[PDB]
Amino acid sequence: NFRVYYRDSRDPVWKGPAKLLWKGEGAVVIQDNSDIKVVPRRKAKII
Amino acid sequence: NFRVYYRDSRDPVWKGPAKLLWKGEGAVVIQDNSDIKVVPRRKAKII
Amino acid sequence: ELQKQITKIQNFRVYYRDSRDPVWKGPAKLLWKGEGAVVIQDNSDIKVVPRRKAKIIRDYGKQMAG
Amino acid sequence: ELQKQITKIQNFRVYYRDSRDPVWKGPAKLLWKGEGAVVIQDNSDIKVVPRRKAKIIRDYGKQMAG
Amino acid sequence: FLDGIDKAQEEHEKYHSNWRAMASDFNLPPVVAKEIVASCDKCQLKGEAMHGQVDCSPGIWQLDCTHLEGKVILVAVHVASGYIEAEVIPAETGQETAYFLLKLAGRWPVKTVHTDNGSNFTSTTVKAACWWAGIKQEFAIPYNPQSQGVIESMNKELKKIIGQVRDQAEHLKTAVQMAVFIHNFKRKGGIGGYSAGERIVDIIATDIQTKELQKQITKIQNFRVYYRKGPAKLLWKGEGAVVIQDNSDIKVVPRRKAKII
Amino acid sequence: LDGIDKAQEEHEKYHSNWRAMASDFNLPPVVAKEIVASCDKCQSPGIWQLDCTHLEGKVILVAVHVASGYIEAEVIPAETGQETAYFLLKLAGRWPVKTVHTDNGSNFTSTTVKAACWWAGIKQEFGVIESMNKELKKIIGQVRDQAEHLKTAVQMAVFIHNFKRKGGIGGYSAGERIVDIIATDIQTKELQKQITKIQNFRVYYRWKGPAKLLWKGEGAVVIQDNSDIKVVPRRKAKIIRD
Amino acid sequence: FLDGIDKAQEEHEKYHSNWRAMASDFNLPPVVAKEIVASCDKCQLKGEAMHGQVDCSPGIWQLDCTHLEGKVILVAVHVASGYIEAEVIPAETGQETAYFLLKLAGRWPVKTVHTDNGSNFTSTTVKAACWWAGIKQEFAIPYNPQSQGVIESMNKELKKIIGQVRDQAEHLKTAVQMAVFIHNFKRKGGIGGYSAGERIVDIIATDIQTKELQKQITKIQNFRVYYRKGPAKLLWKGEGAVVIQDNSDIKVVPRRKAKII
Amino acid sequence: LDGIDKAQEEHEKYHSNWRAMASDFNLPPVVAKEIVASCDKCQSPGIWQLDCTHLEGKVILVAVHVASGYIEAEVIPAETGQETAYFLLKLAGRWPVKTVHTDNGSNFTSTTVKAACWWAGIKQEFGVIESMNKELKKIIGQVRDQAEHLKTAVQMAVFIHNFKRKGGIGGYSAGERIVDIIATDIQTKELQKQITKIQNFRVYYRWKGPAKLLWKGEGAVVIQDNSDIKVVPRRKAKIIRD
DNA sequence: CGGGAAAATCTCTAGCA
DNA sequence: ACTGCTAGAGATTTTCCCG
DNA sequence: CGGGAAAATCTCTAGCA
DNA sequence: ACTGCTAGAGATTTTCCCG
Ligand SMILES: C[C@@H]1CCO[C@H]2Cn3cc(C(=O)NCc4ccc(F)cc4F)c(=O)c(O)c3C(=O)N12
Ligand SMILES: C[C@@H]1CCO[C@H]2Cn3cc(C(=O)NCc4ccc(F)cc4F)c(=O)c(O)c3C(=O)N12
Ligand SMILES: [Mg+2]
Ligand SMILES: [Mg+2]
Ligand SMILES: [Mg+2]
Ligand SMILES: [Mg+2]
Ligand SMILES: [Zn+2]
Ligand SMILES: [Zn+2]
Repeated sequence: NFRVYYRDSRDPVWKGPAKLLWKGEGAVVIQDNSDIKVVPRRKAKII
Repeated sequence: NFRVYYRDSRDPVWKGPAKLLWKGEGAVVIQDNSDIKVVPRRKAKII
Repeated sequence: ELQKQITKIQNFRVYYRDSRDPVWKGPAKLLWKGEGAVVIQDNSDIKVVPRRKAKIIRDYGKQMAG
Repeated sequence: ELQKQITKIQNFRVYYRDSRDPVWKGPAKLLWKGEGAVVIQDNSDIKVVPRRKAKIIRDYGKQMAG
Repeated sequence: FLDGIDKAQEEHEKYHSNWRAMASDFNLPPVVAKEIVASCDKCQLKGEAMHGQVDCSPGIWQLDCTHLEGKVILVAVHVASGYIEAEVIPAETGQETAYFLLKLAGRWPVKTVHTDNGSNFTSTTVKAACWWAGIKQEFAIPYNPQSQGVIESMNKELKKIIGQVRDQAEHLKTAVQMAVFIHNFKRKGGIGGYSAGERIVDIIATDIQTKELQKQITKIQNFRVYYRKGPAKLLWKGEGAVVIQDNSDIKVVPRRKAKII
Repeated sequence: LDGIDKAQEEHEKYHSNWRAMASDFNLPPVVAKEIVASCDKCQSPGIWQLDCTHLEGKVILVAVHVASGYIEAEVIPAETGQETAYFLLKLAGRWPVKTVHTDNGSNFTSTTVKAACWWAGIKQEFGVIESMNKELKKIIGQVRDQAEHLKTAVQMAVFIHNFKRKGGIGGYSAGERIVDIIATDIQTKELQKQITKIQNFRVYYRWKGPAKLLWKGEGAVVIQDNSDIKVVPRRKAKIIRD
Repeated sequence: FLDGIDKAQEEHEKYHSNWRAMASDFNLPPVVAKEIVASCDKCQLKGEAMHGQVDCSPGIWQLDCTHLEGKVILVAVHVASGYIEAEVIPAETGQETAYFLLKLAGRWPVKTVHTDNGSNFTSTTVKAACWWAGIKQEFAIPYNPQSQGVIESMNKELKKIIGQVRDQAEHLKTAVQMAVFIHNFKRKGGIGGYSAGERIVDIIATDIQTKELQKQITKIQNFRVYYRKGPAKLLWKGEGAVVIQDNSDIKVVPRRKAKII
Repeated sequence: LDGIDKAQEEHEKYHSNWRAMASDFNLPPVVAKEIVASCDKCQSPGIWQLDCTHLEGKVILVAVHVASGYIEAEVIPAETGQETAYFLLKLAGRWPVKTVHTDNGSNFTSTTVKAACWWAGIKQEFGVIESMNKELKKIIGQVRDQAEHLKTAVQMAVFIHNFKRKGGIGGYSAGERIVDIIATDIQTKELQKQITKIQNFRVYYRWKGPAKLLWKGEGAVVIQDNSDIKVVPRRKAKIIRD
């Protein structure tokens, strides 16, 4: 599995860790507390 | 001589042409209507 | 018949990018075109490129210039 | 006397930049230090560099590491 | 490193020293210190330094609203060519965005529209407009203007041209149409030295012609290729290399260890 | 290069145009153009007709690209010079309009429209448009129930005419035809630009008298001397500008 | 090109076509079209794509005010080392900026301060503070934060650390001092793998030591060099090259065509 | 390498420290440290004293770096634990403070101060500070007329003491001395780190028994075997980690 | 001299607001 | 006459270590 | 094959707000 | 499951043109 920490939407506070559902080129799809979110890779760190 | 067109201070409108008084690395000193101004080279075009 | 169509399709120029390179490569020669993939030859190198990363044209200026 | 002082001054490391390069060069050897200019040797190349573009130190870690 | 590690984590819990600091202060291998950092939730504060790339298929247009002199300008750009269409609208509403989109779809082959999540672009009216015109709707990740880098850059270029010619028109709408004219036909550059209008004509005509030519080629050239497998469909051959599509997987294989039947 | 004589023979036998000779015989377009222009026995894309129609008490201003059948139409609030000038500036921004054909109406002879034409470089000249108004009205009557407002129905009709209705020899839509025609016009303008660039050069080969320069290739130079085309090596000829 | 030029300028006056557009449309050399563009005042809308470089002399500090949780934080950074000093202040005033500056000058050898044109930094009180402490004042070009790239970047780093440790302190001032501690001594990196505190100590000690060593060398090594000229003062010799200073102009010349007397 | 025997002889004759042997004989600091530690007959920078003084009805909290004479002082609103903890956290952020010496006062034994010391890793222990309070008071009386408020005069006095007053053997200011002392401490810590890193390695050379590793050079390996230092080629020895 | 693993250098980004 | 920078993430290249 | 001049490619920036 | 880009200024490299 992977840990994803991310910045979602105009909120400077980094959140996580979220479960990595999908990694594309440019963006990732994650699940954090049952809330699926789409985050650009500029705004996420996958560990 | 040189023609200088420049953006001075938070004003999006480009002005000029101004007389080039001094060219340094990073900034230029110009005279426009007897008003000496210091402008970064990022905000000026010397012709 | 087939050879004329093939050379006609190879007359087209392809501009493209790689997945992690924002710069656009020079005009590569078009070999095959699909719905989602394009097959090109760039400097004696055959590359498959997704359709969303390829700009295909003719360049009329060169087709007139010979 | 003079030779000891000279080798001591050449033990110092110089980090510097060129007028149009934002990247910092590797540790060059210090040859002479002035008020506004520093003279360095970088890869068998003697360069004069303005004082405002030079960070001079020793790097204690290497002076202990030999 | 059991003692060194434990003293490191205690230091990190208080100060959150980076991996270099703990490695130096506690004689740890870089992997261990980086493990201590990576296992700290509060130290995960930066994403990878990269930029994605937006779709440039011949059918995608990017739409956005911009604002100038208190008015709203609806702007669309053909991503592949940079050809633009703009119009001043009295209000950012789904009705008039849908009308603009209907006009655009009636003038050019619009397959896909890519917009931010402004209420006008997410409106029910625009959804109905796209459905009738057969246009697929794509919405950027919210508050990520980079996903619209093309149209956002065109907003800058359009405003730039409007300022240049703003004094030859009394009204802003006339200046916007003048700027659209100048961009599409009086500015040459890019991948073919074309104007935007010339480039979009070339792109669309080339798409049509290549579709027809490849249709004829596939009608004539019908072969199956065995390499290394199954009867992969033949795509292209020559120059000692063969391009095949095996189970919707296009791959390039050399002429050796491959037979065309 | 090698096919110039074959192209000359084919043109003499069949009166072929330069495009056919260039495509079949692998020749640069300039050489084929010279061949086709060398015989005296062998001797539109920017034209639009603009008119206003009336429907349901509203004014619909229609533009037709004559060569292709492509239609640009929108409901306008009134039949005045200002709206006509705005529409024509829009069209000139979208497509390469060089000449507009109109019916000498009040909105078409206004000073605003003339100023717009002068700004966009459009030439004003005062039966296709009538038949196409009829066709657009037919499509509008077909798709009127799908919209509340007349303008939306008009744009649906424009979309349908340009892309969903196909006909002619090749069974193409209006949009395809206009794209092809504009591409051909672009090709013609590029060829003209290159011909203009090269026609100011003279070549001295083997020295013989000046000859018209046709092509400056990587391995040869194509020239026209005494109404005849000869291929000479680059190192055997000198090219000067007059 | 007299006809071609004139038709080009008439086109440019109306549309402001770029040099490529006029060159293609009017068969002009690139120089002529670029001349038409460059001679148009309204087309001069962009500056050169470059970035300057800020002074990094051992004595320069960059000061700025930042804002966090409704409070004011005065921040100073030693540019050469990245070592920082920060303090929460109740108001952006010249009085307390001058007090902060007096403390800093009393703790470290501050030769020059570089600030933006905020009223606190341009205040008469700060000018008097600098004059008594012998500190030269440098002010950025107004509304050019890039001239303060170092301190502005440090503002980001300091706020970043404050967020990390904000929960171990009740008050913001304690968190700011904790963040200053962490930055100066618990983060290693940069040109020597140093912490900021270690780096500033190295920089200052190295400056002192090099000054003393070069003073002794110049006291001992007193020579005049003739090359190619006048009696240029000798600076350094060896490895087949000689470094000299002729009339306050330091230049490097080879050992050949040079004599040391 | 070649100078190890000379360094051993010099150390035996003159009881020199490792710094002198390393500097004079061009040896790595670890080898000189081993030489100086090999003889039994041859056998501060982070210490600060903190105290409060009273002046004009205001509390001045003074910090003195014992080794150098460097002074950090500021007027504080009250002699409580909170202000002392804030000042000490400030100092720990500015300079590498490891131990603080105090007078067992109420503000120094407070839980806030102990918590600050625990956070910053400062060790608390309960005549230099008295004399330096006297000197600071003298400078304050010298420069009091130059300021309206006592805090500004105190900071002027701190500046003057640290940088304008010079003395001692070398005639250096307090700031120069503290910078030099901290640089020496940094050197010592780096040497200790490298010694700790290398002391876990054993070398088998020419095979002979394990030997302590001292230096791993580009052209040689320096080892210590049977209380004696020998230089062996890298290709003639194998280094393993135990 | 040859690969593999770790170290070092390099490339690029957000935020400073 | 003055001037983008910093430090972390991920990629790619050097160096070194045993054969 | 050798330099010089022009063309082409490359590097980097602000603004989109 | 999605994604920075564009075009102009200045620098540096290729190509070509006559010897
Ligand atoms: C009222 C004083 C006097 C004059 O001007 C204002 C406005 N200002 C604006 C920024 C700012 O825009 N930072 C973002 C940023 C952008 C680019 C970059 F390279 C570095 C950067 F930090 C500041 O940081 C700042 O301190 C001020 C300030 O103090 N003042
Ligand atoms: C209310 C809708 C819905 C949701 O979000 C807001 C806010 N927003 C913000 C920007 C903006 O920040 N542009 C500057 C920029 C920065 C970086 C980059 F790569 C490209 C850029 F254009 C827009 O352009 C924009 O259209 C919107 C918008 O429409 N909306
Ligand atoms: Mg928007
Ligand atoms: Mg936008
Ligand atoms: Mg500020
Ligand atoms: Mg700031
Ligand atoms: Zn942490
Ligand atoms: Zn212009």
